[PDB]
Amino acid sequence: QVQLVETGGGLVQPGGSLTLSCAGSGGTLEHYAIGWFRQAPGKEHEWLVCNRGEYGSTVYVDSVKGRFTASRDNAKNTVYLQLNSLKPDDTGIYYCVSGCYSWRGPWGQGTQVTVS
Amino acid sequence: IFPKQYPIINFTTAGATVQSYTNFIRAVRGRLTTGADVRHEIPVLPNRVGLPINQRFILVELSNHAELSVTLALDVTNAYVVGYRAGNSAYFFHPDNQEDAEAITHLFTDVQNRYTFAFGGNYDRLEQLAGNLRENIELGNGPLEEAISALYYYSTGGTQLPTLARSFIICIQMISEAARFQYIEGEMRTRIRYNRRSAPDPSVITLENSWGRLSTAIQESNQGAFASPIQLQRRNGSKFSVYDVSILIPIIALMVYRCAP
Ligand SMILES: [Cl-]
Repeated sequence: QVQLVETGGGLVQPGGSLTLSCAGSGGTLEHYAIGWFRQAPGKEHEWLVCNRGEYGSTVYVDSVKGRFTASRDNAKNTVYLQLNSLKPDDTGIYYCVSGCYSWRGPWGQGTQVTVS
Repeated sequence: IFPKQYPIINFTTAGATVQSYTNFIRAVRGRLTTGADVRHEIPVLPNRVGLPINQRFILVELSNHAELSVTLALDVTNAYVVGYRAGNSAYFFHPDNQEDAEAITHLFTDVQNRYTFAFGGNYDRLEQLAGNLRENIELGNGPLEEAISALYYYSTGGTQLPTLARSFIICIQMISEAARFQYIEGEMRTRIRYNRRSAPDPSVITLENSWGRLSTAIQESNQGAFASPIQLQRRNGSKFSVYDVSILIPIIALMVYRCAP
């Protein structure tokens, strides 16, 4: 059974960067796709990135495109999301799951990102 | 109250027969089509566009001699496997678009663990993962029996990725393609009659590859006639052409929706 723990959340200032980690445990996520979602207060979850392989190319939602970067370290068994040029509207809890563009299923605690 | 219960068609490889397999493929076809839309005697699958999500999927519950159960989710529009469920885990092929991504969220909502493969469910990709082409991969009650077992044990950690891909190619052809093609269904019955495992021949394989094309040619046909012929193969791999609808009727059971009637 493979599971995911989010990390890297923090408080940041406009234009700043931050690095989030989705860490797999009980197996390889190597052949699994890993999505990143975020939820802001009074708002529904929104999809950010779809990281496939290896395998497929990585898909970003236009608003985060070129701002946000996904990467994988295999054998570290972790998917990364490097946040750059953050705005107060990037505020929210960030979740990683195996899935893309749409999610219900468990999240996940998430890791909080605050930009002020 | 909310989660939608999709139709479940049961089949077991244990003590399987030509009769029970035929009955299985008919029930699957029964659920995939009302049979309300027919062009040239061929039932058409529901239009994906404007389709309510309650009508979107059907479930195939697979059981084997080992007494292991595995559930497949089939997209009613293409009659193709979008993923499956074993125990507390569910697994989905990488969706081709955000709407399909949204659609599969209505599937297997009671599992603890939900997974999306980084890869899709098309033959080419599946062939690369398995390390084997369809022509080298055997079909029959034995393989299906084996495929069922491998699907279940993947959560266990008891199935290698290539084996999982191999099992998908098995399941997909023995179910989806059988449903699409009476001919392919007929080729599976023959394995069961004789208790044989055999990899599919060129006649079966090019049917799988041409399915989309045929639906289009049939729905765009002028009083049954094609503008251009479509090339198919004999069991021996030799080519032959289909110029019209009449020749396909004994062959293809279901068509993907192309145009309105
Ligand atoms: Cl793919």
